[PDB]
Amino acid sequence: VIKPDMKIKLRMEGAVNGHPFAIEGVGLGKPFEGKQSMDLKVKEGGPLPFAYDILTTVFNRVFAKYPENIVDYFKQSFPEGYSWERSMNYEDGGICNATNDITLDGDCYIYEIRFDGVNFPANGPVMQKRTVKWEPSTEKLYVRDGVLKGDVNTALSLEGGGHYRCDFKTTYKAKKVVQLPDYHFVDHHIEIKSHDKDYSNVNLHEHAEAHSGLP
Amino acid sequence: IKPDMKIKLRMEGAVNGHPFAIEGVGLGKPFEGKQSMDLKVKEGGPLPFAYDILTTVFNRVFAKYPENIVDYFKQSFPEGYSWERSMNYEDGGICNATNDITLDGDCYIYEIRFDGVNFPANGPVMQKRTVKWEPSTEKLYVRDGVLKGDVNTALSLEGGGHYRCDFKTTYKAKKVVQLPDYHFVDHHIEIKSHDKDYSNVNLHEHAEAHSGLPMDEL
Amino acid sequence: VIKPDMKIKLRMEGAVNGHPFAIEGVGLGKPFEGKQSMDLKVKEGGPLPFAYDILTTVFNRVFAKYPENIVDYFKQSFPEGYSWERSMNYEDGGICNATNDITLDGDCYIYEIRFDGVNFPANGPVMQKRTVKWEPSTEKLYVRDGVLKGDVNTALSLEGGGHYRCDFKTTYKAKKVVQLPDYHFVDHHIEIKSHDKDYSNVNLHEHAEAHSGLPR
Amino acid sequence: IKPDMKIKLRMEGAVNGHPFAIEGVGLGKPFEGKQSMDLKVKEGGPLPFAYDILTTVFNRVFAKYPENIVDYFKQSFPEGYSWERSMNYEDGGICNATNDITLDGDCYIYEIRFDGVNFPANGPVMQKRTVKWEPSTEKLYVRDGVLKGDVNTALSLEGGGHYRCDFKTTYKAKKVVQLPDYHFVDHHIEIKSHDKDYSNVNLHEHAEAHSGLPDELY
Repeated sequence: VIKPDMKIKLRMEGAVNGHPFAIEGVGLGKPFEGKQSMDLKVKEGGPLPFAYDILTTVFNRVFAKYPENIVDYFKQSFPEGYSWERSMNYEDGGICNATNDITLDGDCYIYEIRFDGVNFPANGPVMQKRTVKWEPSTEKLYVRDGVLKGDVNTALSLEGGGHYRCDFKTTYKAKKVVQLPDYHFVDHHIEIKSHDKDYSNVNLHEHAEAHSGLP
Repeated sequence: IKPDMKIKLRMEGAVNGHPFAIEGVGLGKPFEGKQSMDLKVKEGGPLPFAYDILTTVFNRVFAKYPENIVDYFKQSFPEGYSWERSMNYEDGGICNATNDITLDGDCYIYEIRFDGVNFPANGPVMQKRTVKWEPSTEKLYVRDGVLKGDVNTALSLEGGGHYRCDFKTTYKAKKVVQLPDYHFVDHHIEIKSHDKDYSNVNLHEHAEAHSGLPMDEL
Repeated sequence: VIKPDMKIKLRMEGAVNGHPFAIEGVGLGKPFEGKQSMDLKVKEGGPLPFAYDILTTVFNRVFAKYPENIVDYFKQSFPEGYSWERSMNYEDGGICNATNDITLDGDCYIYEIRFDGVNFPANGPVMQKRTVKWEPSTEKLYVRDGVLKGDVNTALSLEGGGHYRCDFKTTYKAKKVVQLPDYHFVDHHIEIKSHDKDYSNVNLHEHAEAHSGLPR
Repeated sequence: IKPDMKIKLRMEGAVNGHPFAIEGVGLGKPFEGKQSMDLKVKEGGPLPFAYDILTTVFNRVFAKYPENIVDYFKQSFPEGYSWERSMNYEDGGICNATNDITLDGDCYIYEIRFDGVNFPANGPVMQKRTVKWEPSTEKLYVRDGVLKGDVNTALSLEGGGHYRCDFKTTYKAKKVVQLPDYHFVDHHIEIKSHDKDYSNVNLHEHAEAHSGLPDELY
């Protein structure tokens, strides 16, 4: 069952350029509205020496507003839940691999997240912390070999005006057999609404809505 | 830029080293973001590859831009603009294309070059197993004083599933224009009729610019 | 600081498609001959559900024969040691990210390794365990922004015949300031010499030699 | 075939939309893996891009093959072979090229097409900041009954550092020939002389096949 008001609990363990860190979060969202927010706390490896923005899209497509005409792969997967894997290939060769194992306990989603980024150059916008925010995005979702894929090419706006491109490849895997959707889209907008100076505390929001594009 | 505009084009190209040429005439409504055209294979027919790889090469002036997004393309006329594009398919087939667009009265004139390589003999392009392009959402952003366009899209396949392609486009106005912020263009391109070997093709496209997840005030 | 005969001790912690595992190894090698061998034992997450081959090039370029005329970035970095990071981008979309922090204790190199692979399709050669061996390879090494890079586009041989390609991007980072080499190459040949049925025990060998390619 | 062979080619192409044409004549020793040629720009000069992006497009028959490795290329004659290639530079510039190689007496005849797109205005190609290709080691392997070649190589830059490029080549014999095992070809290509705007270029290449890490002193 998925209620109008759900909660979120997560732990991320990870590393960037070989340097370990760990983050925990608690939050709330409205799955039928495609909106969520959460408060994140760095527990290990702080102060983080890399742009926090590379982490935020790893911190659940159940928080997406799906219209009746499009099959909802994610709300179907519960109570058993689903997992996802993702590669995030930035244009300067930095690459982040991430996984999230999502379970449900009562009215609370539980995330077990792993995050590993390598080859971020010392003078690039990530290690120099010169990212501003992710732009809004439109993810493309499609079935391949019985599971759901999501591809998007998006970008971070940089301090000073420019953009830093990143290519997302996600595989979504329900833990139980669910009915699969047709090719469709998910519009996203993720935003850090508040943070302290070294990002030990972050309030993170996301809004997402599925659609089928131009008719 | 009038409410009703005409299109005239010629494409010269090659796929896997085998040359061909296509000419087209069409019409469209630039402010409604809609256009259609009839295309004729002039050389190299019958084409031995999936026609679909050509269709997104057969003009973002035909995109409905809201007042609230700066229109790079309508600004560039009468002088016009040019674009370059690489289309990177997931099985390694790669197509490079260019279009130099000028304006003659109410008619846009395209001079197009198209070169595709490394399409495997047993793949969906050389075996014409494509059905259509899905609708897409392109991302547009400024780099080095010109406009770029990236989109990861896909062709639907004859037996199910999809065949992915990554587009990288560079748009270059021929005169100085005002650059627009990061935005999107939704597309849907469709073959609306064709004869058996695709020597004749009726092609339509609909495109609308927008700024992503924000209208519903009723 | 670099003896003709050196030993190896390592622990790898990692995950493939979200399923964690851990492996430890002990070995020995001859840095000036560019040869090494090691025994690896599955400690957690066995029996491994993926092709063991994707791990082996993560199980140290100090074990490469460098001529006098090519600066040896790796033997220079000791006793302080060096670290490396790597992406391994397979042609079907599977991606493995790995890091190795290498230290030296007496005559023993100590590796702390992390390995994370995602998006390997269920019907692909990795999850179906259809790999035979890595082919011999030639890595290209060059300086960028004060550190050393290594790129190579190798392949794994498959059972029914054919090859499964992988693009390697490695960054090597000495822990101290060392002299930087010119553009050069390292030939590799890595081989699993013995293993038990589910690869809980693996004997792994590699041979490597640096060179500067066809002369000018 | 012969220990001494001649070469005559013509390349037609475009970079970032702008068209050009080059012709060349040369000679080489296929069993020694060495060749040289003189190239002349016939159209589109002075070339506004780094000449180096063209040179590896200007024939693996000029590679020294040991007896233990099957020679796909020397087998394909007199009928010849063709190849297609995509050259993917690290800043997004991409070049697609094809070469149809035939044999006329003792002269190889190349018909070459070259199309590069998305080279940024401030990058090393459009600013002519390349020095030379480094030596390389190509990996060759059979796929789909034809021969493939992959190599990740680099151009050295005029201010230091390197500019990377990933080559993907498909080699297609025109007749049925014997297929080789996975192997390598070492390359070293060099511009030995040129005039100021590269309308005239003397180009050399040396190439040798081998099987990777294998001097018994005799």
